[PDB]
Amino acid sequence: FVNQHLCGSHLVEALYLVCGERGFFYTPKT
Amino acid sequence: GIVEQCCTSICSLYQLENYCN
Repeated sequence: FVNQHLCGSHLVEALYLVCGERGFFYTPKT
Repeated sequence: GIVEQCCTSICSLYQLENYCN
């Protein structure tokens, strides 16, 4: 329950969650 | 790819680092 696979929009989430100020660029194709 | 795996396969935190500029 620490590590689950986030699918759909919420995949972007685990990043912005860890991302913070550095932020991320999400890529659905590549 | 790195983004697509997290759903059916697994995401890596250091890859989370990678998604992040």
